[PDB]
Amino acid sequence: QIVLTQSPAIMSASPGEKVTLTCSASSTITSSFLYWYQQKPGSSPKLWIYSTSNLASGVPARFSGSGSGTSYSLTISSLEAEDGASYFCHQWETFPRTFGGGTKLEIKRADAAPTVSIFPPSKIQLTSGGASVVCFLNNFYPKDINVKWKIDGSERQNGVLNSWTDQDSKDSTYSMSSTLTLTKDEYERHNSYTCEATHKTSTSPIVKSFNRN
Amino acid sequence: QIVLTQSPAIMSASPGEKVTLTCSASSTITSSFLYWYQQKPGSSPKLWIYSTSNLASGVPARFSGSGSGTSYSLTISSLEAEDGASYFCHQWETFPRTFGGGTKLEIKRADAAPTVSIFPPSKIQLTSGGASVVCFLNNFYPKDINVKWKIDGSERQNGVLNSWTDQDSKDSTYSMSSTLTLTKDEYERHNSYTCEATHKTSTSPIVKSFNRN
Amino acid sequence: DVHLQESGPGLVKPSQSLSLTCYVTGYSITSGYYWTWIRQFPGNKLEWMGYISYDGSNNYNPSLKNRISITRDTSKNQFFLKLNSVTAEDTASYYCAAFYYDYDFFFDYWGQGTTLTVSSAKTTPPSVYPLAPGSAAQTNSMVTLGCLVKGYFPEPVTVTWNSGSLSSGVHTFPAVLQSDLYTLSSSVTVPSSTWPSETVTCNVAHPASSTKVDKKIVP
Amino acid sequence: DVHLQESGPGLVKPSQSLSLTCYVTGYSITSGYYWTWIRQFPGNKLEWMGYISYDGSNNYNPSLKNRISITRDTSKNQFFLKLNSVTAEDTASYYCAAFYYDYDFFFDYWGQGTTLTVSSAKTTPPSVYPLAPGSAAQTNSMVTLGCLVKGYFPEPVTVTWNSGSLSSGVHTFPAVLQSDLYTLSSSVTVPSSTWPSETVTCNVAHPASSTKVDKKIVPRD
Amino acid sequence: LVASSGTLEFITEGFTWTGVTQNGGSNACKRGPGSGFFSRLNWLTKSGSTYPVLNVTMPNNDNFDKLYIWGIHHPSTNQEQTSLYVQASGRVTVSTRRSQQTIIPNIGSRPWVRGLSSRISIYWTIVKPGDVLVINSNGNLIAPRGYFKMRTGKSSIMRSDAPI
Amino acid sequence: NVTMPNNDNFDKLYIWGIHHPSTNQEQTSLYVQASGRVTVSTRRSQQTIIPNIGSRPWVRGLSSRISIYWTIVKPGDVLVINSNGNLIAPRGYFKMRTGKSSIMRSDAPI
Ligand SMILES: *[C@@H]1O[C@H](CO)[C@@H](O[C@@H]2O[C@H](CO)[C@@H](O[C@@H]3O[C@H](CO)[C@@H](O)[C@H](O)[C@@H]3O)[C@H](O)[C@H]2NC(C)=O)[C@H](O)[C@H]1NC(C)=O
Ligand SMILES: *[C@@H]1O[C@H](CO)[C@@H](O[C@@H]2O[C@H](CO)[C@@H](O[C@@H]3O[C@H](CO)[C@@H](O)[C@H](O)[C@@H]3O)[C@H](O)[C@H]2NC(C)=O)[C@H](O)[C@H]1NC(C)=O
Repeated sequence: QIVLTQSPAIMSASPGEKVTLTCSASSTITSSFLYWYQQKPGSSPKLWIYSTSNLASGVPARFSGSGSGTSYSLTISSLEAEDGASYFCHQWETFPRTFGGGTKLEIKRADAAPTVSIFPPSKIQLTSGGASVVCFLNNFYPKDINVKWKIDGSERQNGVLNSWTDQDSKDSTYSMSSTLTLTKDEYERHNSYTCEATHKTSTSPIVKSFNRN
Repeated sequence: QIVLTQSPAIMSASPGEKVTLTCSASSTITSSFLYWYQQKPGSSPKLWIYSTSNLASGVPARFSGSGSGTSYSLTISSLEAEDGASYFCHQWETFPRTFGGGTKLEIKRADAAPTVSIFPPSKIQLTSGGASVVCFLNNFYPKDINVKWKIDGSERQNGVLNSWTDQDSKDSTYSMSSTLTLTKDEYERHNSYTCEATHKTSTSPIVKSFNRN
Repeated sequence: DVHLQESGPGLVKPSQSLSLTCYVTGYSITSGYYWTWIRQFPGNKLEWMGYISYDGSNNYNPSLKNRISITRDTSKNQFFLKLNSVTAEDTASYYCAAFYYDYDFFFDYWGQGTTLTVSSAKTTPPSVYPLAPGSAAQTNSMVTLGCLVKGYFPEPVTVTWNSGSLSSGVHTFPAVLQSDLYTLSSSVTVPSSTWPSETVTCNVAHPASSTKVDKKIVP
Repeated sequence: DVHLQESGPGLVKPSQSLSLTCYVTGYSITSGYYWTWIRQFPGNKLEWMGYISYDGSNNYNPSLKNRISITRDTSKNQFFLKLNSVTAEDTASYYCAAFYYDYDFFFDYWGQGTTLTVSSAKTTPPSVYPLAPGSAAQTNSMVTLGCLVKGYFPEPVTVTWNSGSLSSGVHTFPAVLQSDLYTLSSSVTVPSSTWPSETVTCNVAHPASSTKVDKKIVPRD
Repeated sequence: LVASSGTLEFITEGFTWTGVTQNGGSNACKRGPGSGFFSRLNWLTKSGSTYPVLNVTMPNNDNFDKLYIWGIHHPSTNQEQTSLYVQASGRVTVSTRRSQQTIIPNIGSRPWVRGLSSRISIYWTIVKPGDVLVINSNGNLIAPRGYFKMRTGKSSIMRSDAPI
Repeated sequence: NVTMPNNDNFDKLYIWGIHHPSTNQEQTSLYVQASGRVTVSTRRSQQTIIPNIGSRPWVRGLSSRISIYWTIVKPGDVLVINSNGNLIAPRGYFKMRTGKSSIMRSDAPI
């Protein structure tokens, strides 16, 4: 029943700032049964601090470590592209080992727009009664963007599906993916198929489809 | 204040000879403040002998070492392609640390010819007003060779620039490089462009250009 | 050091029994360390499932005893999981690890981890369709290629480029799930020019269905 | 990174001030060893510029003190070089290193080294044109390719092949200087046939001008 | 000898422990509220991602014998080392013009004492006036913060439960 | 791996040693192996030493040094030296008398 709650839960900063995650706790835990794990996507939690304030066999200096009562900490001298990840404070006081949520860490970078491209449903994909029209919106800033699928005309929901990805390695950018799936027939209905990327970047929604002669 | 002079300054020998470098010295140095460095192009002096006579962490057996008063030495059991480079005796007696010149060491091998090739100026290179016609003359023997740029007709200087390289790794060969630069126009003046490689190898100057279509 | 390898089915239907397995190598799981199982849910939430130390049949599971149940096989030097009757609530990433513990020191080992998916629906092969810009071009700079994976289940699949050689510039999104099937896309990007010429293909693999197929891109 | 890294500008105008830097990694330059700067001129002649041991602000420079002046930053564990007012005479390769010393022993560490150029010319990005045999062939054996770097300054630039994969059979010639610009060429050599098929590119790099660009040898058969 | 010297008067000379993390702390040697250590001792661990080789010289110019109390650390797991000292095998060396003694740590598993399963070995070196002390470790050094004065006098120590 | 037996009818005294370098490179430099090792034994004896690389104070120039050790082999026993570096081997044995001698620190003149 221990109750650990790391604070920002999801947050960002810049290459150089003094980042600081916290982690409360139902009851009190002795200053050597609390740890922190640094997990990146595709990995598995990697140990980062034992006994409340000691860095594991690899961790770089920028990472201080602290905590007393039912309240602990993390902290970074500066902040590096690299340091961008999620952290979980672990506890070992009482028997049902706990973790709580975690605090994700996006970083400060650019502010720049997407790079789009529209796609035609395969000859294969077609020969199946299916018509998948996918539109990529890569390496843009702010995780938030908004597309719109047109064809000949269209503003609201249709039959699209999207799935953004996590802040890139060295880009610390993002990419998203809308995909339009229709009946082979309903597709050979018109030959008008636009994708509308709307961003904080510019006011006029970078459009893409077949913008040429 | 204390000048060192290594003797051959530039010299050669063959794979198997007993090579021997010297190094004089303004005044006297105590047999343990004189060292030797083995530098190869693109590297940085690598230590080779300390205390006047002990090989440093790696040097191979074939290198003996010595030196007494104001005069020292080097020496090699045999001589391998590899050992081919330049050397500098260092001195640490008196405070203005010295080094003197060095004794280069070219090697012996074959007597063999170049392998030549002629090149057209880039579609790009062109689109800039420039016309660079480059001719390579690779891995031949004696560092001495003499090209002649022809075009339609030509024996003397024109607008060519060259730059040979140093004795290769395992080839102990050389390569050179003339390069013809002209005005896009003056290049689109004729369509004849021969490069003439002349060597100790054969009497008839290995020509290359467009000896076919 | 010590090594640990998860193991078991990629899925099961709500109710049967789950039965993971970890293979340790470099330490008699009877010589110290608390061999545990830890999993995290789709939401990325680490939840401690319990252990079994050198202490023997101790286990000393969590607060979901009801079924988290563990074993060890000193001969084969390996330990296991059960979890009995499972739901869809139980679908997640199952990991096994060992911890050290000291009052002044701590130190663990984990594992590649195995994905289990608890659902009714059936293991069902995916189909791969290539994404080329074909028709209209609009370039004079870097080009982008696709290649999408649709209609598959149970997770997970793995996508590449020319056998992994094309690493940089590719974004493989998170498959999106709909009515018992997954559908994802990858997003390579070769030089402004360099491609038409060069051969470029994605390599799709679905362990689940023994499916390994590539689909070279062309205009 | 875990030894010595030189650093600083690729150039400066005769008279200003040069300011090198060495980043040591693995030893408190306050724990023994004499951290020195050594440079060799175009003619390939190593010259002892001086030091500064653990002994602190000692420096114990050479016989050209007038300007050779050294510093250390214990905190960052790094030491520097000044040389003050410089001429063109002073243009060369600057190396930093550490020596051991013992009457019966000696042992050193050096560095990739930095090239500084003293001139008043303007740093200027290079252009990369590719050398293919296109037109006429004349083969039935190994083929050779080019790729040349023209119109760049201050030195230096680095050339390669398919990201360094093609190491053997390539010659990169000494860039030739003319009217404030260098122009060099590299010379790869793939198998008799094996090429047209396989992709092949040279990777050109000009630190001095943050220029990094490659140009695949577009077969022009 | 400490008994016969009869004085724990400590000079606190300062070393330059550049490139490692000073002032250690164990939950078994706590100082009031949290972790702590031995008053007269300094516990060094990695810098951030490493442990350089330490080479500190501390001469003795006073006219009296100086007594140095230092030691080495013994981890429990081959990884506990890695964890702390980077190098997989420590090394400590304390010498003078006439002295010299070198220790290597033993990695292992001792019984559980006050939480900890690893421990430390305490050593001593005295340097006579007109001689220097030198420490050279590449791991596990539990360095000293200074020297204890050395008296000759007429003192001793006794085990006794008699009340004064 | 050397062996040197004792056939004579008297106790032989061997004085040998091992060398400790200043840097992990002064070893490499001199003994190749990154970690010396010396062993001197007999049928009843045996003693092995491993060098402690490091920095001793500057003495007579040198910052490294040697560790002196001794081994006596009783008649009808063999001596065995086995080092892979840093061995400062001996050139022979000293004779061993029993007699009535000693040593004294004194400045008085004879
Ligand atoms: C090698 O084996 C020994 C004993 O087999 C290990 O020591 C034991 O370590 C455990 C923790 O790993 C200690 O357990 C704790 O004991 C206390 C005291 O009774 C209890 O309050 C705790 O809840 C927990 O049970 C145990 O004290 C300790 N036993 C002894 C006597 O040493 C040692 O850690 C093993 N080392 C490795 C690397 O496997
Ligand atoms: C470890 O540290 C010690 C001291 O910090 C280093 O020893 C010092 O080494 C230098 C040369 O490397 C010796 O310098 C010479 O001293 C004489 C004596 O006055 C002087 O005539 C010479 O011109 C020169 O300055 C110095 O004596 C010596 N000091 C002592 C007490 O040892 C040692 O070399 C360091 N080891 C490493 C590998 O860093």
